[PDB]
Amino acid sequence: GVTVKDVNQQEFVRALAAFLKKSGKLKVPEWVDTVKLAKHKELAPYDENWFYTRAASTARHLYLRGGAGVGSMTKIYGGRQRNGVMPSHFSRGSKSVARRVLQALEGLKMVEKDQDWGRKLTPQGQRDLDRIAGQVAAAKK
Amino acid sequence: GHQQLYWSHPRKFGQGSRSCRVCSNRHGLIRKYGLNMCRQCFRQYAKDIGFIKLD
Amino acid sequence: TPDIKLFGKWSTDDVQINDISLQDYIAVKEKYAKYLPHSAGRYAAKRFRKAQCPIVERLTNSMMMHGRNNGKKLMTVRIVKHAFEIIHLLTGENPLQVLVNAIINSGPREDSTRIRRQAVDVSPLRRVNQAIWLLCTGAREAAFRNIKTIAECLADELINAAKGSSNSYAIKKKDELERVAKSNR
Amino acid sequence: GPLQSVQVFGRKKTATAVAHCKRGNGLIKVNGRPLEMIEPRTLQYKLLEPVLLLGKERFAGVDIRVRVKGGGHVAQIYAIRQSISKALVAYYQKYVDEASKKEIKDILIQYDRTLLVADPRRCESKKFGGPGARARYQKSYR
Amino acid sequence: MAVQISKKRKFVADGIFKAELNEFLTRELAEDGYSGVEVRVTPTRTEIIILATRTQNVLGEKGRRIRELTAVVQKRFGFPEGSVELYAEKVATRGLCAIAQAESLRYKLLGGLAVRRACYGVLRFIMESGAKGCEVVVSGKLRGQRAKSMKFVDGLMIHSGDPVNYYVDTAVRHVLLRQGVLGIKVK
Amino acid sequence: GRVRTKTVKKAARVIIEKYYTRLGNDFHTNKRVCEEIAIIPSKKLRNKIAGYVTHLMKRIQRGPVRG
Amino acid sequence: HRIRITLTSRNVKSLEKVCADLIRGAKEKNLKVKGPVRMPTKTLRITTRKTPCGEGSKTWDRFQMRIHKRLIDLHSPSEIVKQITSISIEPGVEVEVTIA
Amino acid sequence: RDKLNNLVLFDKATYDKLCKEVPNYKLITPAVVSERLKIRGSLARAALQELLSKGLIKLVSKHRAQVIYTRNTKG
RNA sequence: UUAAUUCCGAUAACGAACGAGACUCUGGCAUGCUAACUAGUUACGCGACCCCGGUCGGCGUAACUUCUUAGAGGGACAAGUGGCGUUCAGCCACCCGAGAUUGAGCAAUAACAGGUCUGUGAUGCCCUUAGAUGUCCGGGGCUGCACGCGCGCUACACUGACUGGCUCAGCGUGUGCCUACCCUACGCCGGCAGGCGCGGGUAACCCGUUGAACCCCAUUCGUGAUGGGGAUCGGGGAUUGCAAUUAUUCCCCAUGAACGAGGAAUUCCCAGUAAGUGCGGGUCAUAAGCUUGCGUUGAUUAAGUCCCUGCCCUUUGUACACA
Ligand SMILES: [Zn+2]
Repeated sequence: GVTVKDVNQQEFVRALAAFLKKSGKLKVPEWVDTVKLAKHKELAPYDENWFYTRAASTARHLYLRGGAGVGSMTKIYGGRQRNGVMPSHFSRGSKSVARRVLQALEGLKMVEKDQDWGRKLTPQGQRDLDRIAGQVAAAKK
Repeated sequence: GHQQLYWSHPRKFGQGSRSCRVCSNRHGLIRKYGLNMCRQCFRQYAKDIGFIKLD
Repeated sequence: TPDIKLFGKWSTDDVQINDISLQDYIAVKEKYAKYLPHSAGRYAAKRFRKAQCPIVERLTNSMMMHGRNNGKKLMTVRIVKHAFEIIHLLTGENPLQVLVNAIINSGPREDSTRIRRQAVDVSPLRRVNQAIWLLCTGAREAAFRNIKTIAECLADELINAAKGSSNSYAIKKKDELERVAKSNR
Repeated sequence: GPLQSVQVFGRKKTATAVAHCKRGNGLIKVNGRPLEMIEPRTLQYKLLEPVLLLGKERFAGVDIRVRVKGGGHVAQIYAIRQSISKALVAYYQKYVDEASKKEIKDILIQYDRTLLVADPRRCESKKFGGPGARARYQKSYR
Repeated sequence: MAVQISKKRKFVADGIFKAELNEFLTRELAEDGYSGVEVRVTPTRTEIIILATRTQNVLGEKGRRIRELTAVVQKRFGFPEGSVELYAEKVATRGLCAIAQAESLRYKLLGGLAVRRACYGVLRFIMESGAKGCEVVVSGKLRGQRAKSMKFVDGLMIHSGDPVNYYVDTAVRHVLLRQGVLGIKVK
Repeated sequence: GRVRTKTVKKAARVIIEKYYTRLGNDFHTNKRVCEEIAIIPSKKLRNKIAGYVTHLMKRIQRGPVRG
Repeated sequence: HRIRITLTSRNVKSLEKVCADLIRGAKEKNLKVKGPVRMPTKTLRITTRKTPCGEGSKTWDRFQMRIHKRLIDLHSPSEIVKQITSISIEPGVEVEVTIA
Repeated sequence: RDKLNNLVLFDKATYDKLCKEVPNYKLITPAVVSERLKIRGSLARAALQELLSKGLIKLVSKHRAQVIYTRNTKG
């Protein structure tokens, strides 16, 4: 068999986003079209279905490193805070959009809440991760 | 009386709250590790505290 | 296999150097046969340690100048890797042989200086370094406010240097400096 | 057979790695992944330089587990490149005979020293009164 | 400590405590032949030893000033009754001691004595006691308006190096006249 | 500028003139002999003195030494 | 029974002598003792000015300060350990006895 | 002073030239294609995706910024 | 001869020290010694998954110091070979070897009409001394503007502009002495700003196993003072202190100029160096265009000299004399 670490993570997130588009029950609001991701970013994201990419990334990050809250999600969503003529710094991501991603993934039956915070991944979802890893392996082979 | 105007401005922030304990000057105050001591007297009695210039 | 080493898709063989002077300074043959020219450093200790550095690594390192390009070695290796593809599709022959012929053609021997002006010859290592600096400066001057990329400009400069029709920047500055040195002697 | 455990560290910079050798089938892994998804893809052949020179016969019995911490990315590449090379030299040194180890070592000596011996190149500390270590500020005249 | 403060601030507070405990006794016992104090910390007993030259002058009358200094330490810094104790010990080899000769010379030059003869007498006394080298730098004004830096250096005297900080013994004193303030650097 | 100093030159000639018998051309031989007969505080000074002793032994094996 | 005695000191050789004396005393008093667990030191850099007035060239000081930490693990009743800690104290090493 | 009138969309003569001459030239690089056809970079990339969907070009080394394509092979 | 009055040598000179050399802290390596449940490694067994075997920073306990941390010592010395030089002091190339130059501190004699009374209850003299040149409250000013310079920051783009995906650090810091002021973890409310109660730590435990920037990969643009630049300006929403306008500070929208690689002149530096690009500490009711350390990527040229600007000795007329 294969594993998601042997699977390259560039096409794995796109295949999992295609799987979540095949599912299509992950609570997409209407303010996603008008929202900006964070204050260090300038404009809106280009692709319209950019909730499912964040959901796929949150799924693989909770699969690899479980037990994470708001700060571990805002750490990966960061960049250069270009204020202007002032020298730039680092800024954290938004909290509410990651909280809505966690609420959508908790409403979907693939995770389970853990003590002292965090959403671990259930053995039912581990089978699904292994099957989609086999699907990406069969697609690349 | 004058005691009403004496305790009128609060001293709850910055150099109005804390000052040097030797020269009582509002210049060169280190708030780190609770020193509250000017840099000239710090360089003077720097060896008696335990600091030394090795490198 | 250790019998043959393919630099991307190019072996060590089919490299003929005509000039015996530049072949002693260029030490890419028989020792520095690599797959990628990436390295850490320490090629500037001895006076003649700089000649032991391979010319592909020199072409890699000499591109990054003028502040904003510092720290783009991973960029410029891929740029030169595309530049080999641009050269080979138009030329047909070996791009390594094209580059060796360009180094043979672009050598400024004599140059005057203010010490009257004393017109004297320079070192062959100085000729190689001057040729590399002139080709990188010409590529950086050509690729500015233009859609044409770094690999395309560097490929056009190497093809014009291999042709030798006063079109390349290094060939033009070589002919200009030899004209000035022939004038003031 | 018995567990042929060889643990060799590789240190060139802040990025460090520990290579663990074993008998059995040939599957080289770095924390449970092969060398095929390395970003960037430009340095794909850099870790295959010790692979292509020795051949597929030498890596048949050798499987290496690598743990990596610290540094950057290309520093981690040079760290694992030095660590698996020194672990492979120790593996051919300690268990099997010395003639094959010398035959493998004669290839690694002629090619590069970075595979075997590290250089003491670290970051020099910043000096006071300048933007960096060597450079100073601009002197204000008049 | 019961509230358990940080050990990073604990050594800083203890250094301030030792600095104030040194400075107060240096300012107070200076007329009675003060050299220094030595402390070995024991639980429930703060045993301090004032290593003093004149043991008769520091007691006053059956240790009255010592019992006053115990009350000073008890009231100012805050200690229970019986937590601190003082012991007086005589300073040995005071000829090579630089601060002991400086405090002896300061009151003599303040009251009245010859300028050159006192310096040559102290120099001859310490060279008879067995001092390797000496340095006397007297700054300030001398019987006039313009200042004049004196110098009396003879013998072996190293300046640079790392072990010199515990080789030599440096003393800085400031005499205060009614006209000016002069400085003496004994080494 | 690796010049042997006067503290090395005043010591090494006296050491060779006293213990001329217990010497050798090898560095590790007289490096441990100087540890026995002399009290050198530091390893760098010990190695400089031992290297100058081996250089004086090479001067002896070449010819006569004036000093 | 699990005793974690923490020894804090600025000096190195005095702390080494004290912990070696405690280990050699445990060997004489015949009790189970672990080795010296060497915790890493701490550094405190202070950069100040030399001149009181703001004239001339800008100077920068370099004041260094170090502190260490050792610990000795024990499996013994406290009546034996108090007799050991009562003997041979010095003002350099500070002892913190913890029984958990 | 100087302003190159780069075209936004295709024309009849430019479409006939893209159908005829582009399989005849050896090197197909988007900067040179835009310089010859006097077109914008977006349309120059979109014509390359049209040729990739048609199937008369050969992929040598693709990338986000700088693509490299050729004509149909000879041998 | 060298960074050196560092040594051979000439000898009316011999014999010493100061500065340097010498000495301390740090780095390059010692699979040889001692140690680790507030650092781990290798396996045993359980649980989950794929089709006899693999994966797990999911859990309990058997060996060990191979990683980390640090008490003790070592090696590196021109020691070996070949050339230059009185063949003396010494210098250069090469094999082998973690290194054939890591950086810093201390830094001789002598002097300035150099600064500091605006750091000092270090201080002389004069003045003030009650309607006070002392002490206290509410504001203003310290920012202010036809002009000239000093120290810094960001752009003038295609090497770039926008959006996601992927992948790493070590300095640090932190529960109170009057005194309130500390790090934040997690589930929520909201577009951001911000808010509600809540668990851990007196620290290799808690933040944290610091998913930092550049980077690489995949979409949108194409020579347009432009999507670069946000200088300039308006409206609304929040935190801090009793109290912010001349904008304390933060968030959203709108406004889109100068700037087309720079004249005379000029500053710094020579290998993990400049440079690109970040993060901690101090300044901190609010606090980084300041300063210092800690990181990542990583070049061109050079192994010479007094022609130019200074500093240090020399022979000698002496318009250079408490000089
Ligand atoms: Zn002061």
